[PDB]
Amino acid sequence: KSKLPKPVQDLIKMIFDVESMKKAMVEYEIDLQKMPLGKLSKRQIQAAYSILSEVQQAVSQGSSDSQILDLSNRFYTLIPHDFGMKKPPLLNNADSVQAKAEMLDNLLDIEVAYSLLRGGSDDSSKDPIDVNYEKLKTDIKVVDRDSEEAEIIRKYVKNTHATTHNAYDLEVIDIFKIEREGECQRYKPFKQLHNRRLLWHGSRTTNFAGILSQGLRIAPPEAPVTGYMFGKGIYFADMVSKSANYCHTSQGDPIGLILLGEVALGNMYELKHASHISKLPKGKHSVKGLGKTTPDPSANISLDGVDVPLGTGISSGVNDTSLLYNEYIVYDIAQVNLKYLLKLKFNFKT
Ligand SMILES: Nc1ncnc2c1ncn2[C@@H]1O[C@H](C(=O)N2CCN(CC(=O)Nc3cccc4c3CNC4=O)CC2)[C@@H](O)[C@H]1O
Repeated sequence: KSKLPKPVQDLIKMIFDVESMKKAMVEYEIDLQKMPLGKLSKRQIQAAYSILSEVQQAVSQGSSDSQILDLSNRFYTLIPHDFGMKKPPLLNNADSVQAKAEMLDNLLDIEVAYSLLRGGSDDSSKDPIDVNYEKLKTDIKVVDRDSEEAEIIRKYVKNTHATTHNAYDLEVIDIFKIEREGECQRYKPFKQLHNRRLLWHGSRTTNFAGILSQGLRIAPPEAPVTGYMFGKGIYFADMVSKSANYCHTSQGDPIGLILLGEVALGNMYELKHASHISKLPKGKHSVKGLGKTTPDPSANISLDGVDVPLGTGISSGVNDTSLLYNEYIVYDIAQVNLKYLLKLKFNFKT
């Protein structure tokens, strides 16, 4: 029987929950009778993505109604959808392409999770949970509840939970010290480069199988740039509440997963308003979206030479900005080193 601790075993159960993969698809209005979990492949999802780029150029080239109608059919043939009595929305507007590209992004993540869970060498001797743990190529360890690094993490959660995000209440169940294979050796050329910060990253439970097995990825240059507030890069926050909104949780499923990563920011490009470009000026290594509220810099500590902005939310003094809270963006995967993984309970205030 399994040699992993119960929180780690329950974590594997979350990451590889077939019902949560199915639940996510039904939300995206995919017909499960026509498109089951087993029948979806990376070949057809990547083929549906190529059709979206054909839709993109058709709009730009002002193609006929027939060309637009063909592509909509081509797409809905590869990715069947259940709208019931409702007519399928035509792929013509830039927001339609944006919506379907965001759906295909999350659906490719579900495929990677299912391909891993089903695939691999079938051995009688080893435990299923122990085999699935191996597939992630990540070292997962339970952080002691009354340790100093646990208290730093709990203070970071308590202090950086904003007042505007008064919809829920965050509670830490377990803290996991994660170590992705080769991520450290890859991070090494940035490992001493100034302004390294411990930042938050919230995502859907379904994405976590791919995040641990591949690491936070930068969007394909094929995808539309419109949806990216600060271009195609890896986004983070210094406020837990901002990142926790990306966990995609409800009263039904109040358990979510969030990350803490060592982000080598370097010389940041401070921006007040959105720029969909992913190209930085000379000497700039990251982007700092200036928010109206920042954690008190006087309370900034240094856990293992990395800045932990665990201060209470105070006014930044930034005049005329679109952002309420700061967001940090890196345009190189090698600038990230995932250090922790948190299991949070959202206590939805009603
Ligand atoms: N290797 C990977 N396998 C599976 N999913 C992966 C992955 N790398 C990233 N993802 C996940 O895909 C998604 C993604 O890239 N996206 C969608 C979101 N979009 C904007 C964005 O990052 N916004 C944004 C802004 C501020 C904070 C935070 C976020 C997201 N999380 C936060 O804490 C950027 C492109 C995202 O939800 C991420 O968690």
